[PDB]
Amino acid sequence: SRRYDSRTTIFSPEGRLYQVEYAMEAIGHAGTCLGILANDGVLLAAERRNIHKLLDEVFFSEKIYKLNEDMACSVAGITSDANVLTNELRLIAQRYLLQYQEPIPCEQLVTALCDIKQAYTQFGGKRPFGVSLLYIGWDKHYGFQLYQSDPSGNYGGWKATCIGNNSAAAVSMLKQDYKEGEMTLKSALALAIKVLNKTMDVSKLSAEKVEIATLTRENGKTVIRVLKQKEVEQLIKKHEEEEAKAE
Amino acid sequence: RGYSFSLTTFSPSGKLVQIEYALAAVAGGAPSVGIKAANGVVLATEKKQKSILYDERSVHKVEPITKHIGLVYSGMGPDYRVLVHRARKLAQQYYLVYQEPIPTAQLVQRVASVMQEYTQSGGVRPFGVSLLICGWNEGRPYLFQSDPSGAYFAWKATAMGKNYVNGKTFLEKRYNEDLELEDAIHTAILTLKESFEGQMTEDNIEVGICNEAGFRRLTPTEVKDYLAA
Amino acid sequence: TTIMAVQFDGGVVLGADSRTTTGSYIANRVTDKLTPIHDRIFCCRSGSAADTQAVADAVTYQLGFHSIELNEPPLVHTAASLFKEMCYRYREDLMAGIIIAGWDPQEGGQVYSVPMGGMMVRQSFAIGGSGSSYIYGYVDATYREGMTKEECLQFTANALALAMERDGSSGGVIRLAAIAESGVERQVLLGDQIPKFAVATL
Amino acid sequence: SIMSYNGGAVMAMKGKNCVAIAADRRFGIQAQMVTTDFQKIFPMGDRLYIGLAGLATDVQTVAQRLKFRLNLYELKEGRQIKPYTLMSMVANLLYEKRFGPYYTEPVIAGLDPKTFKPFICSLDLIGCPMVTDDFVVSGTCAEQMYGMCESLWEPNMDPDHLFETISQAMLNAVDRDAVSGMGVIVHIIEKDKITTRTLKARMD
Amino acid sequence: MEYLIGIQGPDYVLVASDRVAASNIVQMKDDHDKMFKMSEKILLLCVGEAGDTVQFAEYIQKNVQLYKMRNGYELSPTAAANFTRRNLADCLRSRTPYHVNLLLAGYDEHEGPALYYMDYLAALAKAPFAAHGYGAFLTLSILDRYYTPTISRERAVELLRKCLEELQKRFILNLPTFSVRIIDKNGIHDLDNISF
Amino acid sequence: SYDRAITVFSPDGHLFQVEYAQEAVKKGSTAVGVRGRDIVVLGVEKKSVAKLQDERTVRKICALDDNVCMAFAGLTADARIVINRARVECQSHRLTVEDPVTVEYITRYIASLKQRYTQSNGRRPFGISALIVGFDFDGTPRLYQTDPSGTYHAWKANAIGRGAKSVREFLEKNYTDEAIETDDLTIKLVIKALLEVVQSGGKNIELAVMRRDQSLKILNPEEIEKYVAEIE
Amino acid sequence: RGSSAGFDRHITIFSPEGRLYQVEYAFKAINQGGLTSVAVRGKDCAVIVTQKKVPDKLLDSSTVTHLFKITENIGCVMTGMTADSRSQVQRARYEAANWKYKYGYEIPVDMLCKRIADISQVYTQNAEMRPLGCCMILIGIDEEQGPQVYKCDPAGYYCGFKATAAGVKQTESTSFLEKKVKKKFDWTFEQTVETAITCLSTVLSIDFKPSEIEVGVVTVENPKFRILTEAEIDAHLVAL
Amino acid sequence: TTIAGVVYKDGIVLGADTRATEGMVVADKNCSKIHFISPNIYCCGAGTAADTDMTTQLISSNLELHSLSTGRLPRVVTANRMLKQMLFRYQGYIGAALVLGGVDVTGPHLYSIYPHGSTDKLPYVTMGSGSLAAMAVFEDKFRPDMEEEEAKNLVSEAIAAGIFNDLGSGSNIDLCVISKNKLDFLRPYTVPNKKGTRLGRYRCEKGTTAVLTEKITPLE
Ligand SMILES: CC(C)C[C@@H](C=O)NC(=O)[C@H](CC(C)C)NC(=O)[C@H](CC(C)C)NC(=O)OCc1ccccc1
Ligand SMILES: CC(C)C[C@@H](C=O)NC(=O)[C@H](CC(C)C)NC(=O)[C@H](CC(C)C)NC(=O)OCc1ccccc1
Repeated sequence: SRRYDSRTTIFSPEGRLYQVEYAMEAIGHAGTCLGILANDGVLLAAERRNIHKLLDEVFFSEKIYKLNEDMACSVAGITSDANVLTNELRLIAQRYLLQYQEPIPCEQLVTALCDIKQAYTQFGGKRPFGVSLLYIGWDKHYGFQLYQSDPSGNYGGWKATCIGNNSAAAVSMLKQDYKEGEMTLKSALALAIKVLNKTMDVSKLSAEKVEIATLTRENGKTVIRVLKQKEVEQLIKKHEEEEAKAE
Repeated sequence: RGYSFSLTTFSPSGKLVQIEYALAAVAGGAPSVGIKAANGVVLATEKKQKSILYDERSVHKVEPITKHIGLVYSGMGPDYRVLVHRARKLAQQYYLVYQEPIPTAQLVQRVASVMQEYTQSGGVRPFGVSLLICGWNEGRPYLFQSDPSGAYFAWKATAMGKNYVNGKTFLEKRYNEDLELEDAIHTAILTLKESFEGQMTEDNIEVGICNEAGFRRLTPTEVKDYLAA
Repeated sequence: TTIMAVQFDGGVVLGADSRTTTGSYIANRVTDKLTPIHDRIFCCRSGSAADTQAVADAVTYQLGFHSIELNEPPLVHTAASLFKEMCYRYREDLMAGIIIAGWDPQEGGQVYSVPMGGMMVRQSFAIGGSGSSYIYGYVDATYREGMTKEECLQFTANALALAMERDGSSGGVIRLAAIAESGVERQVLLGDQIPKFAVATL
Repeated sequence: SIMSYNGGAVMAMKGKNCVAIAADRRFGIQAQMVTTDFQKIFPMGDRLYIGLAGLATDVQTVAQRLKFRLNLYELKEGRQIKPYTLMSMVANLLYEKRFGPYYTEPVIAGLDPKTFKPFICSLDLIGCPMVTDDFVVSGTCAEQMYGMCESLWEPNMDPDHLFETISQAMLNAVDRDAVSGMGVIVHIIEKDKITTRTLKARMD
Repeated sequence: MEYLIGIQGPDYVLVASDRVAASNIVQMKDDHDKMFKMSEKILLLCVGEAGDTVQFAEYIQKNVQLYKMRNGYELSPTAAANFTRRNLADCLRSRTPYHVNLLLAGYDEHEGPALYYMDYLAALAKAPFAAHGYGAFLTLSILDRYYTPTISRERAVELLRKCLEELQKRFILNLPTFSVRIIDKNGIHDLDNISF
Repeated sequence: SYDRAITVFSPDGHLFQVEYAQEAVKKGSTAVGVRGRDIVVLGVEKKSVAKLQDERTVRKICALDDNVCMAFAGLTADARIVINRARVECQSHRLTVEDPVTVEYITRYIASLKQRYTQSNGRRPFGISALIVGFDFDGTPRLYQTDPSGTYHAWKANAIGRGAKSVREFLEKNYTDEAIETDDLTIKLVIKALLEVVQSGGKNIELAVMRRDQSLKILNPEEIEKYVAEIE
Repeated sequence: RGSSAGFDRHITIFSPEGRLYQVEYAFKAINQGGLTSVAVRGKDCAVIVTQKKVPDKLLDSSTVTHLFKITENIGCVMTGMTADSRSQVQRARYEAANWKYKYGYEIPVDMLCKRIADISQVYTQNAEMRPLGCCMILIGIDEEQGPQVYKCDPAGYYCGFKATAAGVKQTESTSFLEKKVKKKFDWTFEQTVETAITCLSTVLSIDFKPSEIEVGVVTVENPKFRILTEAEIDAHLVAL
Repeated sequence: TTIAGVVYKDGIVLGADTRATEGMVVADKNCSKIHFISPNIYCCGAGTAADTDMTTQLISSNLELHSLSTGRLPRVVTANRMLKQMLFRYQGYIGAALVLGGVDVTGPHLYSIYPHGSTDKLPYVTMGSGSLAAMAVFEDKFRPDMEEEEAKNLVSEAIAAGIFNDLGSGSNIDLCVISKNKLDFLRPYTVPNKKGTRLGRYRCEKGTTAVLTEKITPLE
C-alpha cells in the first residue's frame, strides 16, 4: 500500500539518504571498537556493554568474531543485524575458498559484504543494516590489514581507527600518538589501552569492560587470540604505572 | 501478496521504535524468572487465570523444545506459540543433519535469527515476546534470553515481564554461584512471590527444571511440595 | 485377485478373496480388499496394492469432506465419480481396477465398475481382478433378476469359490459385505464354509 | 566399472589409543598411470582424517565440499567437530544426491577431541554409515584388504605394531590389484603426534 | 586427436601443442593455435570436442581477466587451476557438460613453475610433465626415461623434440608442425615452431 | 518483490529523484579530465589525507579495461557498483566481439544502466557522474561524461562534482591547442584547474594519465609535487 | 496509556505501549452481531447454547443458525460477523479432514483449536489483511480427557474452559457461570443443559420460547455432535 | 536380511539379524536393523541400508514433532500412515522394506510397509531376503496370545532360520520387546555364529616394513 510505505530507499531533496544517515546515528550509540595496525600484527580492542553482574561469559567473545582461518572482525550497532552480517561474511569467505582453494584476500571479503549493504540502500524497500564493522586479517598480497565499513556500503583501509561511542575523540588521539611504520604489537596494545581509558568516560578500565584480540603470524600460520583476563589486567596496571610516573 | 516494505525503520535519533514498542509489550507481560544452578536450570513463571472457569491444564507456558531444552516467555502468548513451533522444527532439522541433539546455544542463535528476520522483513511487525531458554549440553547447564530484536544474552539469573527491574535486583542480592537445583527452585519461587499480588498455588504458577536427566515440567503435586517448604 | 459385487432391491452385496502376491509368493493370505469409503459405501480393490490403497484413502478424504460440507449422506454415484476422476487422470501411472458399491437414499443399492483406464459404468453385477476371467460364464449363466439378499450372498460366495479354485493369484478366505439402509453386515467364509465343488476322477 | 575407472584403495585401522589410515598414491585413467603422488587422505582436524576412494573428480569434489561445510560448522559452533558428527555430516552430504550420487566411499579415522578415543567408520556412496571396532576398507581391492586385515588385525596394538599391521595389509593387497598401488602413505594418529610415512612399494 | 605436452623445469614450464584442425579426413587448418593466454604468466591448453574447447577456454579466460581487472593482481596458477576444475566439475553432471582435456601451465612469483593435468572428468593433478591425446601413450615413456627435475630449458627443448620425432616415426596421424611456448619469471615467450 | 515507482514525473515535467541524485553528485569531490593530443589525464581533489587512511583503498580513478579508465564524483558505494558492471561488460564484449571496447560503447552501456534505474520500479537513480577516458583501436583519445539521468556526451575537457562550474569556466578560458601541445603541458593544465578549487593543493590531489598503447599510470606524490612546483 | 504513533490504529503494528489496537477493534467487532453464546462442560457431556434471532418471517429459519458440525464428533458455535464465521468454519472443516487423512485418527478438539488459533495469529502479525471479527467455541469428547470445551478469538489466543461465553453479554455470563462452578460439579447431562439455558435466560432477561435458542451437545455415551430439535428444547425449557 | 515381528498377548516382539552385504561380501558384521521411531514404536528395516536409515530417521523426527505438539504418545497408525504416504510418493525408488510395530493407547499394532507404499496389518510379518525362511517358522509355530517368553523364543527361532538358510543374513540376533509399561531392547540377544580362534601367529615384528620417508608432527 502506498500510504503505509516508508520509502526507505529514496533521495532527500538535498541529495541525502536519510535512512543511511539515521543508521550511522545509531552506530554512535554503540560500544567503542578500536583497531590498530602494527608491523608484528593487528589488534582489535572493544568496549563491552553487557557488564551486568548476573551475565555469564561462556562464548568466545562478546564482539570479536572469527570470519576465517586468517581474519576476524568487530561490530558496532544492532547486535541482531551484526549476527546476520557475520554469517554472510563466513559464507562469502568459504565460497571463495571452495572456488579457488585459497583463502580470500581481506579486501575482497570486505568489498563483497559492502556490496550487500549497498544493495539494501538502493533497492528493496527495506531498512539498511544499522551496523558498522572493523576487519583485521593477513593475506599474501598485502600482509596485515585493517578495514572499516559503514552502513552506507562505503569502506576503506586504515592504519588505526575507531567506531562507536566517542569515536571522534579516539580518532584525534590515535592521530596524535600513532607512529606510522614504527609500531609494534606491544606498543600498539599500550596505545589501545590508553585510548580506551580516555574514550570510556565514567569508567576506570576494570578489565571486565574491554575485550582485546590480536592477529599475528607464527610459523607460517595466522594466529588469532583473545587476550585473557590476566593479560588485560597487566596491561592496565602498566598503563596506570606509566600515567603515575608521568607526574 | 502482502506488503514488501519494512514496517520497522530508523528514527532520526537512530532507533527502531517498533522494536522499542515490542519490548514495551514484553515488559507488560506476566512475570517470568530463570536461574542457573550449579547442576541444573529452573524456569518459573506466573500463570494466573482471569476466572475459575479457565482450565489450568489446558495450555502450558513452560514448553519443552527437545529432550534437553525448555522454553518460557513473557509477553504475548500467540507469538510465543509461533516461536515454540519454529524452535522445535529447527531442533529437528539440526538433529537430522548431525544425528545429535542441538546444543542450547545453537538453538538460541537460530531462534534469534528468526526474530531478526521479522524486524527487518516487509509488512510484518516484530514478535511481542521475550524468550528464556534453558538447556543441558556437555555436562553443563545453559540459560539464555532472546529479546524481540533478535539479540540474545547468556544469564546466570534474570527476570522478565512486569516488575522485572525489581525482580533482577532481588536476584542479585540472593543469587549465589554455588547452588544446588533444589535451592535454585526455592529462590525462583521466592522471586515470583516478590510481585505475585495474590495467593500462590501450584495451579497459579508453572515451573520447569533442566538437569542431566533432561528437561521436564514439574507436576502440580511437586509444585505443591515446594510451596509448602 | 477376485472381486465381485451384486445389486438387489434394497442394497448391494460385495465379495472378494484374501490373497496378495509378489510373484508366486503369498505376502498376505488374509488381506481385506473391501475398503469402507463411507458409512454405506464400499470399494473392492484389484490390481496394485499400493495404487489402490493410495486412491482409496484419497477418495475417502475427499468424500468425507464433501459429505460434511453438504449436511447429507453421500451418493454412491459421487463416490464412483471421484474414483473415476483419479483413475482417468493418472491412468498412465495407476494400475487399479475398482468396484464401487453401496446404498444411498436417492437411488438405493448401486454397483459401479471402474476398470483400468478410468472408465465408469453402472451394472447389475460386476466382477474384476485376475480371477474374474474364469467365472464370466458362470455368473452370466446363474444370474437372475430380482434375487434376494440371501441369494446374492450365496451367488457371490459360489462365484468367488470357483475363481479362487482355478486361479493361482486368488485364494485364502472369502470376505463378504452386505450394505443396506439398516447398515453394513460383514462376513468371512473360511475352511469348510467355502462352497465346494467335487473334482473328476478320469 | 565407474568406481574402477580411476582405481584407488583406502584402509583405516584401530589401535590402543591410536588410529591409522592408509591410502595408495596411484592416479590413472583406466590402464594409464598419470601421477604417483595423488592425495586421497585429507585432514579434517588435528586428529581427524577422511580417506576417499573412487572417481578422482568426486574424491576432490567431496573433500572440498566437506571442508566447506566443516569450516562453517566449526566457526558457528566454536568447537572442533567430533568424529561421529563428521560421519553424520558426510552421510548427509552423500545422501543429498541419492539419485546421481558421488562415486566415492569415504572412510573416517580420528580421535575424539575430548577423551581421545579411537574412531573409524565407512560410508557407502549414498551415505550409509558403518562404525567398526576393528578396521575398515574401501577401494577397488576391497576383497584383498579384507583378507589381509581379517588375518592380521589384533586388539590393543601399540602405535608401532599398528603401523606394521596396516602397512603390511596395504602393501600385500595393492600388490595383487592392477589399477591400484604405486606407493602407500600411512598416517598414525596418536594423542600428541601425527606420523606420516611413505612405504617402499612395487611400482609396476 | 589433438596433442598437448608440458615439461616443468626448475624455473620454467615448457608447453607444446599440435597445429592441426581436421574436420573428418582433411586438415582444414595447418596453423591452429590450441594455447589460450589466461594471464601474463598462465597458459591454458585445451583439446576435446569441437565447440566445447573454445567455449570453455574463452569463458575461463574472460573470468581470469575479470579477476585481474577487479582486484589489481592476477590469479596464481594454483588458484586458476582449481577455478578451472570447479567450473568443469560443476558442469559435469549438468545438461551441458564440457568434453575437454586441459593442461594449465603457469609461473608464480613465490611458488614458481607449475604444470597441471585435467581430464574431461575434472580430475585435477599436478605433475612434472604430462601429455594429452593419443600421442601421450607414445611420448610419455620417453619423458619418463629422459626427464630429470633439474633439466635445463635447452635440454627440455631437446627432450621435447625427441617426443615429437617419435610421433613422426610411429604415430599414424599427420602432425607436421607444433607450437612451442615457455613460461618463466619474465612471462610467456613464443619459441620457434618445431616443424618437420 | 518491492515494486513501487520511486521516480515519477511532477508538474512542469521534472523527475525530482533524478534532480536529487544530481545534487548528491554536486556534494561529491571534484574530478577533472582533459583530452590531450596523445594523452588523456584524470585529476581528482582528495578530500583529506587523514594521516591514517590507506590511500590505496580510496582511489577515485579505476581502470574498466586495458584501454579505458574512469573517475567518478558522488556516492562512493554507487560508483563501485557501476564500475563492477562496466568491467564485466568489457570482458563480455571482448568475448563475443574479439576486440576491445570503444570508449563510446562502454559509455553508452553505463549511460543505459543509469537511465534504466531512473525508469524502473523499486529502485532509486544512481548518485554518481563519471568521466570515462581511453584510447580506441584507431588511437584517437576519447573523453566522455555521463550524468545520473543517463545522458552522456563527448568532451575535450570537463569537470564534475563540487566546484564543477568554476573549474569548467577555468578550463574553457585556458584550453587551447597550444595548452595541450605537450604531454607535460596537458598535465599542468589539469593540476592548475584543480588548484582553482582545492585550497591546499599538491598534497590533496590524485592524478593519473593514460598514454597510447600504455596502461593506466598513477603519478607518484613526488611527481605531483614537481609538477606543482613547476606551475608555481 | 492511549498514545498512538504512525499507523497503529490502522494496521496491526505495535503502539507506543505495545497494544495492537487493530486486534482490539476486531474483538469489539464480535458484539456487532448482537447475539450471545454460552458453553458449559459436565461430567460426561458438553453443551453449547446460543441465541436465535429471526428478524422477519420471510427468512427461512432452517438456514439461520450458528451451530456448525466440524466433524462427526466435533461441533462449534460461532459468534461475530457471519461471513467471517462461515469462512473460519470452512477452514476448521478442512483442517480436521486433513489431519485425519495424514495421521490416521480424528483430530483432538484442543489440536483443532490450536491450528485455528495459529491461523488467526498470522493475521495479527501481517499487515496486509485484517483479523477475523469472530469467536469460535468448540466442543467434543476426548478418548482420555473426557468432555472438552475450547474457545478461539481474533488475537489467536485459545484455552480450555469448564464453561465460557461469547458475544454481547459475555461478562455477565462469565460472572453467572463462575458462581455456579464454584459449587459442586456433579453436573449431570440434564443439569448441564439446564445450567446453560438458565445462564443465557438470566443474562438476556428473557424466558426463552422453544424456537428462540439453539442447543448442541456431545455426550460420552453418544459422542456424535447433535443439535437438539425444537421439541427436545421445549422439554428442557418446560422442566426448568 | 531377516527381520520379523510377532504380536503376542501383552505387546510386540521385533527381531532382526546383523549383517549387511555389498555385493557378495559381508560389509558390516554387526548392523543395528531395529530402528527407533518413538518411545513406544520401533521399526525394522530391510533393503537399501541408506534408504531405511533416512526413512526411519525422517519419520521419527516428524513423529517427535507431532508428539511434542499434541502432548500425547504417538500412534502406530500415524507412523504407518506417514511411512506409506512418503514411500508411495517416491514410487518405490526408496528401497525401504519395513516392519513397523508398537504399543499405543489402542493396544499392540504390527504393520509391514513395502517399498512401493503398500501396508498390511497382520499378527506376524517378515521382510528381507530371509523372509520366506522366517515365515516358515511363523506359519508352523505361531499361536495367538502367546506369553512374552514364548513369543521371544519364536521370533528368535524365525530369525535363526533366515540366518542359517540365507546367504544375505548372518551374525547375531537382535530383539525388541514393546509392552504397555516396558520396552526391552536386547541388542545382542543371541550370538549363534562366532569367528573361529586363530591357530597361527602372524604378528608383524617391528622393522618388518620398509619406509621411504617419515614425518612427525607433534600436537599441542
Ligand atoms: C487389491 C489388493 C489386495 C492388491 C492385490 C490385488 O489382488 N495386488 C496384488 O496381489 C499384486 C499382484 C501383481 C501380479 C500385480 N501384487 C502387488 O501389488 C504386490 C504386493 C506387495 C505386498 C508385495 N506389490 C508389488 O509387487 O510391489 C511391492 C513390492 C515392492 C518391492 C519389492 C517387492 C514388492
Ligand atoms: C539396514 C539394512 C538394509 C542393512 C542390510 C539388510 O538388508 N542391507 C544390505 O545388506 C544391502 C543389500 C542389498 C542387496 C539390498 N546393502 C546395502 O544397502 C549396501 C550398504 C552396506 C555396505 C551396509 N549398499 C550398497 O551396496 O549400495 C548399492 C546401491 C547404490 C545405489 C542405490 C542403491 C544401492
